[PDB]
Amino acid sequence: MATSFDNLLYDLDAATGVLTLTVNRPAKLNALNAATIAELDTAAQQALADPAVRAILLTGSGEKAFVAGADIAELASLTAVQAAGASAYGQRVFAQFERSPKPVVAAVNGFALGGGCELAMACHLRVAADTARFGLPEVSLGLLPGYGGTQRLPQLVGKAKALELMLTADMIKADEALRLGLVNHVVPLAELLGFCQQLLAKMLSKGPVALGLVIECVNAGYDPRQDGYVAETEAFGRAFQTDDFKEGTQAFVEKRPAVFQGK
Amino acid sequence: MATSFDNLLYDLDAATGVLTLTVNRPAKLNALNAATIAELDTAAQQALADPAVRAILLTGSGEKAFVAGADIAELASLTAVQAAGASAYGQRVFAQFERSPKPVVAAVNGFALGGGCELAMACHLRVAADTARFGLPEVSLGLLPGYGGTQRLPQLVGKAKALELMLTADMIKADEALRLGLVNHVVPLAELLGFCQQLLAKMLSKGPVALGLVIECVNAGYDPRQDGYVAETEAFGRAFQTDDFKEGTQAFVEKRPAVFQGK
Amino acid sequence: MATSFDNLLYDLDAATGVLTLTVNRPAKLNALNAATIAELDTAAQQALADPAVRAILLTGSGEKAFVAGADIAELASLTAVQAAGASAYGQRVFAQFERSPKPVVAAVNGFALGGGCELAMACHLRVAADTARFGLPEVSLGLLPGYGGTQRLPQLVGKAKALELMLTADMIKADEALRLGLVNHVVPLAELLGFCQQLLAKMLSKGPVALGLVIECVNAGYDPRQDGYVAETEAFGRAFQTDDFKEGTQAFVEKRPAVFQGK
Repeated sequence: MATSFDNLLYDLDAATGVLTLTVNRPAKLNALNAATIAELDTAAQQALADPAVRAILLTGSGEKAFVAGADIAELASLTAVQAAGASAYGQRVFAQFERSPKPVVAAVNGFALGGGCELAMACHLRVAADTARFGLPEVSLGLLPGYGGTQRLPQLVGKAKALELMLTADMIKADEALRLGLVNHVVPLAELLGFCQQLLAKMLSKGPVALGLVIECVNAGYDPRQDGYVAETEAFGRAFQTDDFKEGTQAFVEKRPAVFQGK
Repeated sequence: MATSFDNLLYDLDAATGVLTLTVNRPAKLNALNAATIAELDTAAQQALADPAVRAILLTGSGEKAFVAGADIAELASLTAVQAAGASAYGQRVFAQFERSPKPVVAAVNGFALGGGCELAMACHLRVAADTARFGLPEVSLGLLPGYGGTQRLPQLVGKAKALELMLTADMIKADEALRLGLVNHVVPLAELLGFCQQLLAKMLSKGPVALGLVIECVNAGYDPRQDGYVAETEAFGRAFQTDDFKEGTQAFVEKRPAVFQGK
Repeated sequence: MATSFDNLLYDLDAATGVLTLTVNRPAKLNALNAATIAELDTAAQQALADPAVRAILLTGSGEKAFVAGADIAELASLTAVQAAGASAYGQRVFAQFERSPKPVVAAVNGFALGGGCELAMACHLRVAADTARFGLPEVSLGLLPGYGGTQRLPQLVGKAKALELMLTADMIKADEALRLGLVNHVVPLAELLGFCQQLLAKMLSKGPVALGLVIECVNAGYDPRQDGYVAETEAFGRAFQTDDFKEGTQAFVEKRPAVFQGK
């Protein structure tokens, strides 16, 4: 469980604290399979535990695919009970990115299909390249999205267009995804990584604890078992106690930059 | 079996499996009344129990209104008690279209107002003509939308624009509905039926059981009484124990067309 | 006294019934403080009790600001518990506008930041001036929104852009806010308070009991504890029991105008 993966690259930029996680099966269009999910799990677990990781930039190797579906031969080999288990597992692994108190941005450099679209939707923000494509083609196999897609797509583009995309299996381009709300920004592919780093810069100059509480409180709003207003009030007093608030307020009245430490 | 109706037209096309259901009161702009609601209840149940029915296309007769309001003089002759009951009934009836495992597409050919707007909103997809208009005028009469509009309009349009439409009783053009998310597509009235046929054709080439499982799963993300992710996991195992799934995966690896049977 | 506030202007037009509430601290850009927030409390309570108040228009003093932040010096002086209590109190006060049976429009004539952006978001509707700018820069201090902004901004803007705004502290113009759903309309500053009067005119011609019943029922669809369909059914029967509904219904049949009275 160190930093050595057969299907991912794990490049920590000690300097910015941004960790680039790259899905790295280029001859397979960065498709998912049992091993890659499990490595995603391990990678995510380690980044959350490492103080030097301040944020996560997720992406795919090459210029054609972010994550383009999954190994269908692997998938077909499972029984129904194992398939229910693989779905429960993929939901847990992806949810680890959604629930993470460190900002997680998906840099969509190509096809984001199926489990790959579902991976991108689990992150807090998406930035797509000119040439990016999205879609949930599971019904074309007599399947349905099993990694949260039936939950996350409606919350990003609404009920009607989530149904249309999941019922027709349509594949859309970056400009449509932008218009629907599936990605936050579209930019040329050559500019993709750099734009995301600028965007992470804008967040990594804010209170790290404050970042985590915001992500937590937004998540609570979308979970009917959680009360987001109560969580928000407790987060508010919690952030108030931190050294970073005492520092953030000093830097605001004195009009100097704030030095946040996560405390 | 008794598919003859005073106020509806039940034309099942036996090649495609598409049931066209037409509201047939063009002299009264297809308004709703106790009889029409009850026929839609009956037709929906027949549509959902007939294996020949693979999808539903809902439209208005006479190319001037989809469904424009409801027989208000009929409504006024009810006690407050019966009125609450008529509300529960109408919204139970509409929910049959929302919860239908067979895709339901509303082809809005003209005015969709009040209960007629709520009927359109209860379908999975809405395609509208250039000349269609949407609104919820119930406050004009000292009433409120009583067939799900206060719930479904926010889902499609966001809380803010939903409050506006229902508090101002504004009528809006199909261009404005397709911008807020209230319809998926706008076309000239003469292409409306042809467009809806192409769109239904995309879905009917997919796994019939998978379609219905998608609909069940985005529905559970919207009612707090159901988990959602757990629904998706149970539906994902369900898809795996179907003939259609073995066929879909084989057809994918062999790169050939898939022949789904709904099993 | 009756309408005697150090920080607010309580101007009630006795004809139309529009109460105009102006946060009045233009030297500090209408920044909130404990006194202003408590005064907005009593203003709201007073407005809901007064039968001559039929709507609320909320705005800021000058050309520069709507409500720009909060007195950070005052805030930093609280204990950790007192801050939590301030968050609890401020979401209670802002929810009075959200839950009001009387419609509440915010006219955002300039800067709407932090607390002020959260105050705008609690109102049913927002009309912006073209010079308006919005933001939640709490994370720049190591805080997070503590007046419901973590809950209401996703409702207005969706998860992805709510996260981006709260985590980047980006300021946006009314151009982008309209595009995102954060305001309903954009008009020139010169036209702003006139537009809102025209908009309040559409609602004040409708059944007053019915306006607050839609506001109840929309709110119930966002509360996971409530079940908005049941609440809509109870509202429909309660509407029937009012004289405005008999008035409203009689007037539609005998195709004539309608004089509502709110009872």
